[PDB]
Amino acid sequence: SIPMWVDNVQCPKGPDTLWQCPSSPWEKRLASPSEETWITCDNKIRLQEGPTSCSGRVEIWHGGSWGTVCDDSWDLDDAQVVCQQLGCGPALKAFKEAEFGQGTGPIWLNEVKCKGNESSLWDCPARRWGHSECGHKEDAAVNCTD
Amino acid sequence: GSRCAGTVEVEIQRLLGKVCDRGWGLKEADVVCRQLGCGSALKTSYQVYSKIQATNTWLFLSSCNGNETSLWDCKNWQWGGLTCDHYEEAKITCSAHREPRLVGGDIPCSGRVEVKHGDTWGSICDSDFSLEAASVLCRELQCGTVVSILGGAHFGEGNGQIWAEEFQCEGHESHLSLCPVAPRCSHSRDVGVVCSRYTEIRLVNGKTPCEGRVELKTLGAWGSLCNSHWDIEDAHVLCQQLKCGVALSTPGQIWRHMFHCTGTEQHMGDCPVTALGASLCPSEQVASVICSGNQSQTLSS
Amino acid sequence: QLRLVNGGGRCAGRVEIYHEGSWGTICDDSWDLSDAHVVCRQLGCGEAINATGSAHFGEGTGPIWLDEMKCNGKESRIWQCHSHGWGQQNCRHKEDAGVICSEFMSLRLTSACAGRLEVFYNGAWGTVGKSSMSETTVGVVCRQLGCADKGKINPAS
Ligand SMILES: *[C@@H]1O[C@H](CO)[C@@H](O)[C@H](O)[C@H]1NC(C)=O
Ligand SMILES: *[C@@H]1O[C@H](CO)[C@@H](O)[C@H](O)[C@H]1NC(C)=O
Ligand SMILES: [Ca+2]
Ligand SMILES: [Ca+2]
Ligand SMILES: [Ca+2]
Ligand SMILES: [Ca+2]
Ligand SMILES: [Ca+2]
Repeated sequence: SIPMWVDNVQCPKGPDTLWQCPSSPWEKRLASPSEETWITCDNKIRLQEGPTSCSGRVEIWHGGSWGTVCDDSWDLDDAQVVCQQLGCGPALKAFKEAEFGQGTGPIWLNEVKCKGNESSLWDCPARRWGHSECGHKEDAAVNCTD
Repeated sequence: GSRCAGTVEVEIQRLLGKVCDRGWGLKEADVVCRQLGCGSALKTSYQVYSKIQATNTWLFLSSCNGNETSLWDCKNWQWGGLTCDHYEEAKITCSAHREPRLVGGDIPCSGRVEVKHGDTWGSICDSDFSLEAASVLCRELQCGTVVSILGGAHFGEGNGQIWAEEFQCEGHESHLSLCPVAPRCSHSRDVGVVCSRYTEIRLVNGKTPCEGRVELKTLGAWGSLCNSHWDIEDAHVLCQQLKCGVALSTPGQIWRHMFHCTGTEQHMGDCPVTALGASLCPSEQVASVICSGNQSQTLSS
Repeated sequence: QLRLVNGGGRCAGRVEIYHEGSWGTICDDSWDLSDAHVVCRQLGCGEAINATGSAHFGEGTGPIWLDEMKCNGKESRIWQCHSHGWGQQNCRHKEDAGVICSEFMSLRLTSACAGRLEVFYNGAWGTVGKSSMSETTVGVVCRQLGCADKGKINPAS
């Protein structure tokens, strides 16, 4: 087990780091798993409006907004990276032309030159998080193994 | 494309005309903006959206001090009688051309983006606002750097007219007016931004507005920050933020925020702050600051 | 233009369409025998026997600009179908489309390259007549199969 450091953490609106959230003082005490904190966050990469879990349009999170990746040079290598980051099987198809509907929010990624072996889509060399003229009709989509 | 930008046009007894830009410094542009009620002039140019008919006559300004309440009060201005041969019209773009604001946010420097198009405020669709546009927005409102852009009407939906303009900000612009914008949504997709100056720190219980006990507001409650880690560098930044110059000495509930200012920060939002796990603090041992009160006074290394 | 590459003949291999100064292959998506009848009749190879795909005839290097083929079969041009667009790749060379036509012709010897002469036409294998079989024809067969320059006629075994 691991001793508990801090408790009663109350993050206000505006800080993006836990260090700026006021709370009870640091104390070294033994804590049972009942009062320990377990958090299951949703990864930045996700697919929406798909028949299965690992199918649908590709959406990423950056700067507090759920953006969408444009289908510029969106080949199977990019889909291989996306499916691997999602944690399911290898990609089956890399759809284009907003196959699974129009995405919401802005567009962060376009012309992603993934090599098919990147651990995450953020390691792919491309113009990232803005400076994109793509519309929502050009939203990329991914179809992975069930 | 707005009432505070474009080529200036002068009408005297119902006559079309403009102003020749001879000696058209920023002072005369500021005077024009002041008489027009559009803030302060920024750039002697504009993004062309409409066309103004050419006119034979011109308005010539010899010299204006800059503090004049109107162009007509400037000394020795000549209307007609000369020709704008080698010069052009006095193009201008005042600030309120794109005057933004943040509303619907509990903390100071966050809220739904609402850019005013001269007179009418309006929301912006989340797809027509990038990181560079948000960064300029936080900079213009002296709110530091941008933390996040929250789409889908995070701060609620603002009634009004949604602008279809898309800001092509480079990122280094000092105002949204200077940004090139490309005109061409729904209120459920209103864009909101969160800047980095969320501190909301003030001085309370002082004989002078530039003096008193340090109080800070987080979690929606004003509290009395104490001097466990309130060094003189922290006090220097607080006085600088409050436009009180520099600090001199440091004599609800108690917030335990630890401010790690280096002294050169212009606001508390820029200062690295650590509040997690901070130890308790004696009630009688609280933070306070006496500022110099001279805005001209500045710190030194 | 139009051509077939790496199929062992003129009427088999990956379908290649030439435009904009380059040769490209089809995505194979919805690549039915009806879509193969038009490509085979364009070359004059008659009807189509197989409509292969998934790089059955190899990995085709070159941009892909033809996907989602819905040819009805009656038409006589590959580009006249319901093409998704001139450049809508959205696919990979590992899913390259290839066809086999009726007039695709192949040869082999069955019994390495000593045995009965078999010719593959119209999707079926069959022997070749021994009448008027000169030494030049046997030499052409052996050179074609790539295992000799000449040959000899043998009785049936
Ligand atoms: C993903 O691909 C498989 C086979 O390639 C297909 O059966 C399935 O329908 C696809 N998923 C879609 C189109 O959502
Ligand atoms: C082609 O189709 C025929 C039946 O029409 C079949 O017997 C043959 O195995 C097929 N060949 C290939 C390579 O698909
Ligand atoms: Ca790619
Ligand atoms: Ca300090
Ligand atoms: Ca396919
Ligand atoms: Ca396809
Ligand atoms: Ca078909």
